[PDB]
Amino acid sequence: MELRAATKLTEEKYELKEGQTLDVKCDYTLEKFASSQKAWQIIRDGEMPKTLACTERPSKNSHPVQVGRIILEDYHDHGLLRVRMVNLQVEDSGLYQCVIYQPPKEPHMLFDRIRLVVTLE
Amino acid sequence: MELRAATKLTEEKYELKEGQTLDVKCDYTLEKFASSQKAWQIIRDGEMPKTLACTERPSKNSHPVQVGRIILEDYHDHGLLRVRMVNLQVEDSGLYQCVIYQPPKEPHMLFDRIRLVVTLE
Ligand SMILES: N[C@@H](CCC(=O)N[C@@H](CS)C(=O)NCC(=O)O)C(=O)O
Repeated sequence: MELRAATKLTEEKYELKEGQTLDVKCDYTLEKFASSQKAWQIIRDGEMPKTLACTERPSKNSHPVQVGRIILEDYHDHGLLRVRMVNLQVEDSGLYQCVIYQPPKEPHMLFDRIRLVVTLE
Repeated sequence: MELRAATKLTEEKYELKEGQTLDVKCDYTLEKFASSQKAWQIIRDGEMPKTLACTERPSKNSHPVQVGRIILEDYHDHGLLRVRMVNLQVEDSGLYQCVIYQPPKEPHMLFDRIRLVVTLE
């Protein structure tokens, strides 16, 4: 049986300097995802992500999640997941992505990645 | 910066009977991916894969890799990565995908997934 390569996930280069804060808006728009569990992860080689911060399950509006220098927030009203990394270190450089936990029997809607490049002043 | 969950990743619902052998062909086709490391993974919720079998890095042609009932083979000459799961069992049911280890700056190409469904005799 044949499995095609009919998909590509880009890496939107996002550059900032050390000390500065990362601000990303992950517009899932479809309220059909509001209650869905979402997370922010750093992508390791082989498409193996490591979860840095996730929302509760279900995900209730206006309940920011703080994990270290990470702030995750699910705004249902505008249907978007807002992610933030304060006081970026150069070591933070890497591939990141927002993720919406969705069931196996349904096609998955995927966010493109963020190639974070943190530089020195 | 704001992104959208703009790409679909579908699960090819595939049915097989216990005891059969799942034979899958993953067409990366481009010579550019011939020596890249590759793997067979089962996906868990949150887009978190569990690597069941991977090639060497680099991947050498016709160097069969076997782990358990899983047999992986990279056919450079065909631009295909072949995967086999011998004597299938009900527990083998799940969401699977071939993966090509790709560098961070390049858009990552992704193979269609397969929702394996193994049922009783
Ligand atoms: N984030 C993980 C990945 C497992 C997962 O999603 N874990 C936390 C997320 S920060 C959670 O309670 N999620 C449960 C669920 O969705 O299974 C860990 O570092 O333990």
